[PDB]
Amino acid sequence: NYLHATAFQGTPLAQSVEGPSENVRKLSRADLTEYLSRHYKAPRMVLAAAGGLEHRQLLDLAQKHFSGLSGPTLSPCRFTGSQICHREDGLPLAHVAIAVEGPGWAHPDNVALQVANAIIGHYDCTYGGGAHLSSPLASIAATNKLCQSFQTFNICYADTGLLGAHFVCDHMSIDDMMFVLQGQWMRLCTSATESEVLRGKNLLRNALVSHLDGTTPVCEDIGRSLLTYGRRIPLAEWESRIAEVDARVVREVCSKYFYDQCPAVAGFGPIEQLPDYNRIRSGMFWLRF
Amino acid sequence: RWLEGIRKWYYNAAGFNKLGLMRDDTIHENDDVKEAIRRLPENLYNDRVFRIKRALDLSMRQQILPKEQWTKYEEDKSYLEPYLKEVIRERKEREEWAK
Amino acid sequence: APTLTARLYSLLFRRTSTFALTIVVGALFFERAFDQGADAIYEHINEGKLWKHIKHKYE
Amino acid sequence: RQFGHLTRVRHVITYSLSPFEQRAFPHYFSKGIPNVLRRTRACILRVAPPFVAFYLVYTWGTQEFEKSKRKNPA
Amino acid sequence: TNIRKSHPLMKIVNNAFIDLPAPSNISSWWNFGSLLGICLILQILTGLFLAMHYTSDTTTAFSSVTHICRDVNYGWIIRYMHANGASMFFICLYMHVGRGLYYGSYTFLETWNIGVILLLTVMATAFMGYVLPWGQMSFWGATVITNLLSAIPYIGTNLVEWIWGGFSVDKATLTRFFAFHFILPFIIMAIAMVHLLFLHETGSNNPTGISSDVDKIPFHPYYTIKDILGALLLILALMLLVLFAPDLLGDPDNYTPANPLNTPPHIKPEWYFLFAYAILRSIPNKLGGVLALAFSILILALIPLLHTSKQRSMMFRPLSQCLFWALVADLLTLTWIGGQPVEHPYITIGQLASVLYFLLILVLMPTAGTIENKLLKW
Ligand code: HEM
Ligand code: HEM
Ligand SMILES: CCCCCCCCCCCCO[C@@H]1O[C@H](CO)[C@@H](O[C@H]2O[C@H](CO)[C@@H](O)[C@H](O)[C@H]2O)[C@H](O)[C@H]1O
Ligand SMILES: CC1=NC2=C(CCCC2)C(=O)C1c1ccc(Oc2ccc(OC(F)(F)F)cc2)cc1
Repeated sequence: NYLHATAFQGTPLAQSVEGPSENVRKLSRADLTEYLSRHYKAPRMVLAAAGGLEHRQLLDLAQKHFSGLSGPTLSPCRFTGSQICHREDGLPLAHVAIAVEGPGWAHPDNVALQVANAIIGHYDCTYGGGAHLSSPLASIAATNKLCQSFQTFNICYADTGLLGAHFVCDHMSIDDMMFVLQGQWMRLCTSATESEVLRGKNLLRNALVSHLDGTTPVCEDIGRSLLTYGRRIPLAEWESRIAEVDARVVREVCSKYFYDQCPAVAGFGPIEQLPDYNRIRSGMFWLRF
Repeated sequence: RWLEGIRKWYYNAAGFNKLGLMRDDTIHENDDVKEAIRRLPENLYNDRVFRIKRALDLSMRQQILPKEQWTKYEEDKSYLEPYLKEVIRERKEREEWAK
Repeated sequence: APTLTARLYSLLFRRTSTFALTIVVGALFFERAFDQGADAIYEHINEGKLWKHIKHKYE
Repeated sequence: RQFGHLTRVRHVITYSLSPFEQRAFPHYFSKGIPNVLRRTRACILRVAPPFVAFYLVYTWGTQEFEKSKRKNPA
Repeated sequence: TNIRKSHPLMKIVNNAFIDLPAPSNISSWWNFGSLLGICLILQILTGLFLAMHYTSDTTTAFSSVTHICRDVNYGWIIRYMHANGASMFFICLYMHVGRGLYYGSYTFLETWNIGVILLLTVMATAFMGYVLPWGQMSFWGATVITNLLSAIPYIGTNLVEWIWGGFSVDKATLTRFFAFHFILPFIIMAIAMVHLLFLHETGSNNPTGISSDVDKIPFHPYYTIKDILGALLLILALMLLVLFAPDLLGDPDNYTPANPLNTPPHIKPEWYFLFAYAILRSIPNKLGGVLALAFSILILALIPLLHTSKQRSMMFRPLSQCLFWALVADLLTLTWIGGQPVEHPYITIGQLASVLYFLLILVLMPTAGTIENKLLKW
């Protein structure tokens, strides 16, 4: 919530989904019904279904019950290189979330960025891999007990997004976590290898093929893809976009979004060590490439 | 009593109030004060922490608060006195016992 | 076309390798330019006072 | 003592901007000039009076040395 | 983990230079430490380059210094950088000490006392440096100042002749003054490192005199960039002297060679000793005058013990502020008076200024602290 609030400050994307307590306490039924009739409209809606069914039948059922449905453009959102630091030493572990401005739903670069995010991957203290883990960030984090957990993300919104990582660590490890994480970003930008990109590809191939298991995730993929892309993108098309990515692509794509760019930083808890913004920002380039 | 005129004058001349500090924030931390600080309850300590943070940040910018925001002479509670008094009173007892 | 500062960034200042080569090229061109330019300013300020200006009288 | 072992702080938020998002000299004359005058007025009659005194004891003593070296009408 | 925190050499650099936690709010008065370092390194380089051309033999000495300025390539710019660099050093020193006094940094006892030692070492270095050109003021300055030690009962007279290595300031004195003057800066560099070693035990004081642990910033980039700016301004001041007024802070009489007969009109040390030279001349008795000149510097060691105020810095202390600025103005008066001939009204002004110096440090500023306390119900 803090990451968004600082990243997309002074816009509607800075806003939390739940709203401030002030609004919750005051919102009348007039507000709710006005909100509904403005936003809940047939062209801004999709009826999705998956399982044992004839498509023809669904469409006719849609006629029967959703015919009464009636028939507000989003402004772009300004990303800001910023920091929000809620220092609270009373809490036992520190949460840090860092991201650069991502491309947003439509953009093809998202596929290559997913491949890169798969390389770096994710970790927590219950993972079987440890030192022998393929991700250098994970293996270093595991062997030196830098963090309790981390993940890379790439959050997509309409014309923008949040591309980065979140980690949870010991109060003495925040600087080291940042250093290794930012080090990974730089290594992929400058010098990603063919075999590790192949690994990332394979992770991503496997990721989205096995996520779409059973009817609920498939129904949701239908529902949301129609909103974001305007269509469901078939698995064969995803595969074509993935096979297109090589080491050269990962470099070029990562350098676009990561290299020499101002990130948004959010920190919460015992964050005394959490690096100064200037040091973080200087950690977004190498003096060699 | 009669010097209360001068005390009030000196207070504003000294000017720590312009950074939103109370007098006991400006006390130089010796061993007794350290112990007194260490004994403060969560609320009084975190206030101290913030007031100083605020003052240091203002000092960094070479600026002061708005005059409305300045610590009023009358509203300057002596927050550290009960803790510090006893810390000192205790040490003097140990120093006595040692002789 | 994007702005001039932006063209400078993408061509010269993005890769730290090009950033350094830029500095070394620029330093050469600045040195000669600055020296020649500042000497002119000095010698105009001291017109006819210097050996350089009165050299011709004894050659 | 390392960063992360300095002291205990609770419930203090710090918002800040990237130096690439902002100006190096925001309201440099607009707010700078009046803040300088405020700073100068604040310290002037602590700082200045002794140097006034120096200037006076200096210029007094200088031309006192001159008068003393002249011959007296006697 | 990184190889800044790991490597045995980089570890010391990373902790004392880059990731050093520094208070957010330290002012321009904190730049003077870095500038003292630059001064010291500047003196060592320029000095070493001069020593490649100088000779400590009494006959050739004056000639060698001038040979540097006329025949040696850019020897002039090196020579005058070194002479004005010595001035820049002392400017930096007194500003650095003033900061310590005003903001009460002297409570860091070990750091402070090592400081006193450093001050005394730089003084010893610069006194012996000024002798090396072997001009009039060089020779006569050295003669009068050294010979003050003869005022010690029983031993004093021997002591003076033992420093000299003869019965006057002559051949053996100049040669040894060159050797001591060469070695001492290196001893300074060592003691300066111990100075910081103790400073990094506590970290820095700040203008408020209130602890800054709640708001530390890393030294890099914040103070690396400020120190660069400071360095730049130091170079400007230095080069403004070197290239526009290289003779301004010296004396003309040091452009005629040393003559053991012909005494200069008003013999005096270089400007940065003048305050203490005035204190010496205040006391009518010679041994008294020497013990006062010695106590005018050593009293720095006594400052921490004289501290009375419950607040550390003078920031929140109007009375002390005035008394401090009085003490500065008084020192400016002693410097002026030090430069004057011994006559009316400079004798009486000098006496009155010297009284006020010790009065301010030993009585008035301590009293002012306690008055301030009782004004705050403390
Ligand atoms: C060659 C001489 C000296 C060098 C190279 C030197 C170096 C330094 C440096 C680099 C610092 C840290 C930066 C700063 O705050 O300025 C410092 C701090 C300090 N020095 Fe010096 N110093 C010297 C002489 C002295 C003298 C003569 C004194 C006192 C008589 C002194 C007392 C201090 C004190 C008290 C501090 C701590 C300041 C603070 O934290 O507020 N030093 N010194
Ligand atoms: C704290 C460090 C130093 C100070 C304060 C200092 C000070 C001085 C001063 C005041 C002079 C007389 C300058 C003049 O009137 O011409 C001088 C001369 C000299 N110094 Fe240094 N010095 C220092 C370090 C060094 C070092 C490290 C060396 C050699 C390795 C050196 C070598 C010389 C030489 C050869 C001269 C005679 C040339 C000349 O007169 O400029 N000095 N020094
Ligand atoms: C009539 C109105 C007088 C007000 C104006 C004052 C200035 C007029 C001159 C009057 C005399 C002033 O007094 C002047 O003081 C100094 C310093 O003590 C004297 O100097 C003498 O006295 C001191 C006393 O400690 C000795 O150490 C010193 O060896 C000696 O030279 C001068 O020789 C004297 O002339
Ligand atoms: C080592 C330092 N410590 C601190 C501060 C202020 C803030 C906190 C403590 C400093 O400015 C600082 C410092 C000191 C000196 C600097 O430049 C040098 C200059 C000379 C030098 O050599 C030596 F050893 F001093 F002789 C070594 C370094 C640069 C930075």
